[PDB]
Amino acid sequence: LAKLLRYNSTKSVDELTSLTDYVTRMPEHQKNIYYITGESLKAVEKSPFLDALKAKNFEVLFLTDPIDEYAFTQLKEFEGKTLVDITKDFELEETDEEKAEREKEIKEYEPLTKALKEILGDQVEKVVVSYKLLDAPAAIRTGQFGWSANMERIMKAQALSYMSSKKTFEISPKSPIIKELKKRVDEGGAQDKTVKDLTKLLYETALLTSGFSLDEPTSFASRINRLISLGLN
Amino acid sequence: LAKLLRYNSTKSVDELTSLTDYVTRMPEHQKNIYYITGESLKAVEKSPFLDALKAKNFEVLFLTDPIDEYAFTQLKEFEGKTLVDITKDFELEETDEEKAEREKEIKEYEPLTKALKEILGDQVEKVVVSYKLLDAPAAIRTGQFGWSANMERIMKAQSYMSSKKTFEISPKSPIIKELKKRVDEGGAQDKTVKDLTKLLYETALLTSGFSLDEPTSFASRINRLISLGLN
Repeated sequence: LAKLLRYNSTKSVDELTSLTDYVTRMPEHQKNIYYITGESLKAVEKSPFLDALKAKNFEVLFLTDPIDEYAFTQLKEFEGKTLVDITKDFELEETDEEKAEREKEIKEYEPLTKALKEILGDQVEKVVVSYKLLDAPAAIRTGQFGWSANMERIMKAQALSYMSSKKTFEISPKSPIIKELKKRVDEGGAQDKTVKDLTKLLYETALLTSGFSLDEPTSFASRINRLISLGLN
Repeated sequence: LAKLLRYNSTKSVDELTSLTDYVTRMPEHQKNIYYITGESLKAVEKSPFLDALKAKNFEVLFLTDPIDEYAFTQLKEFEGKTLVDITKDFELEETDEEKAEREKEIKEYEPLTKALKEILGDQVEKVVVSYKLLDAPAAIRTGQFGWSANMERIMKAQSYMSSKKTFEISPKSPIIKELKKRVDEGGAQDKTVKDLTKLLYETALLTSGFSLDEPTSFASRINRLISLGLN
């Protein structure tokens, strides 16, 4: 059942592997089994959620078939807890030193997160600075109660109504785009029009990057065209 | 999450009700929250799985939308466990009274259940006599930990290893009672037996939301039967 042998992984592309094989390759200090859910191999392969995991030498399983997606949610553990990393996880508290050094950096960034919460409005449950996010300015994490992008995808054809999920807008503090927005926001930029349009544009990019799709793409498109037209005089 | 108010039920047709409403209507001796999934309200309304629950004064929620079905399987509990009864459930420890009266009967049906397993072959994981089934000769129960019949349908539209289906027979049906006689009279591979159980199993499939393997086999089986009423 769990020796099924039917998934690719960050530590095993081309050749298939089972869950029970994954567990042997786990380093001693890996507490969890990490996987990702998506439509296709090509989609998840380049997800910005992997980068934080790869940096810690942790393996991530690839589940393209929705049957596998449910299976893990009913099981929940093997010896360590299985979990989607599209949803909210806490990586092995990479040293207690950082967990203090962060609270400092997180503090001066809530004015930004506050402003972004206003600009984004109801479309997200939270706006948060995330350190699980590298090589990307922003991404969107499903809440620990909700819909993986892949699930939302399959249920969308058979619904819209009965709501959706509380999505969380993560921003990476090591990204130049976010670093600039903190400057503009900390210098009375919160309600400038160029800022607002771009964070909105930024947010929609995070959606596509994170597997979701846009509501009314024309609004987004016109945001794009506006921006590529800035360089035209 | 659970107060949404978006379901009909055996104790509430016409008017919509929430999970928290259900939980207050439960008698003190109900341990579980019972619901059922199906294509449409009209379809599930007459499911043969409901009869056993109503006879025990248990309310059953109606989940026709797969979104709602997904939610309950992710929720998994409220205080008592939510559960599909299309899948395999264990009825609230019926009583120490029955746990003996049945064990006798299951034995006297071991010739049939064994025989029926042979005619059906790999299509089912088990064949078992069931008392959760009244006013029907046979039905097909998805195994637990798995995908409800309705769910499998939606994901195919959007080897295969589907699910472990179980073929339940009611020892309380005349049709089943006859098969016990014939099988206890050297009937296991009698031809009338084989055709009838297969006829039942395919019906059990359709009644339970699944679709047929080789619909022609069923059809000619059907007409074969209706052609007996002219000779």
